Amino acid sequence: DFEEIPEEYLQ
Amino acid sequence: ADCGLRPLFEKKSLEDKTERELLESY
Amino acid sequence: IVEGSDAEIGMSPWQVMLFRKSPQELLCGASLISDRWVLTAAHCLLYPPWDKNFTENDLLVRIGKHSRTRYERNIEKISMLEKIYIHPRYNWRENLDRDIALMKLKKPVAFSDYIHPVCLPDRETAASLLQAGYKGRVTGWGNLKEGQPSVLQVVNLPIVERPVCKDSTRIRITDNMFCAGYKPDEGKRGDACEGDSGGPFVMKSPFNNRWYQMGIVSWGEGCDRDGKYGFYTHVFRLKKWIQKVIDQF
Ligand SMILES: Cc1cc(OCC2(CONC(=N)N)CC2)cc(OS(=O)(=O)c2ccccc2S(C)(=O)=O)c1
Repeated sequence: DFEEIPEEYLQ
Repeated sequence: ADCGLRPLFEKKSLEDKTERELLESY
Repeated sequence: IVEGSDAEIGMSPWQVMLFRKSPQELLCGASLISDRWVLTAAHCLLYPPWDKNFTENDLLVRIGKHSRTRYERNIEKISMLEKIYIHPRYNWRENLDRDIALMKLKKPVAFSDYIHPVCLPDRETAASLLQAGYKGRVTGWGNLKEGQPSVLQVVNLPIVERPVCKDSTRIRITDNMFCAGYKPDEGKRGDACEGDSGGPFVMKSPFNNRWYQMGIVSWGEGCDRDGKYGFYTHVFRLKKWIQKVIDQF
């Protein structure tokens, strides 16, 4: 459902 | 200090579609 | 939000989304009260009866959003928390009394059309406005039914008399909450629902035309059940703790 966010953020 | 003043409404003097319902209740 | 409509773009620019990193999922709503502080419901972060206990690194705050699921490129900003403060006397064991927490952003967010803090209330705004009959506005991306919206939802709800809030439930009500909602007879509906917790209840002052946040979406039984009401953390009663936290850290 959720669109993947920039991995810069998931760091 | 600018708090609670919306760029796209109060700042332009635009009302949203339902805010009158709030104010009419006060 | 049950029986609300789609928000207008820019309509709630303080509305923040609490977002789990993995699984990537909407945790809660929340609000932008400065460029570095977000205010939410403490039970969003810490609720032992459900083995819920998130920390700073469990979480992302997304600000500027309108769409629930899209990543809104050039519009939203996603930040990490530096610190999380839960009220020392939040009461999760019994009635969610003092359901309030502050989150410190790791770096300050910049304001734009879509991102702007709400005001926190002073004594005499609180006195003037927190009255039965006065409507406030709740917003969120939670369920539509006790399924989920594409776009931020909004609804306007009247404050309900203290005695009426007490006879609507078995749970012990305290001076740190108030309840909002239509009586079964008034023939209008609306309520927060799962996923809306932590969200802003706000009111526009007629005196200066600013939007103040008087409530945090806290608790309620079912969603939009007749004869039941939503309950909101009473933000002014707990501003003393807020001021403290903010100007200590
Ligand atoms: C955390 C939470 C949120 C909640 O509501 C979540 C909401 C907001 O409130 N609900 C509504 N306004 N409809 C997002 C929907 C409802 C909850 O259960 S309880 O209230 O019965 C409640 C309240 C206090 C103590 C015990 C219980 S209980 C009966 O154990 O589950 C609990």
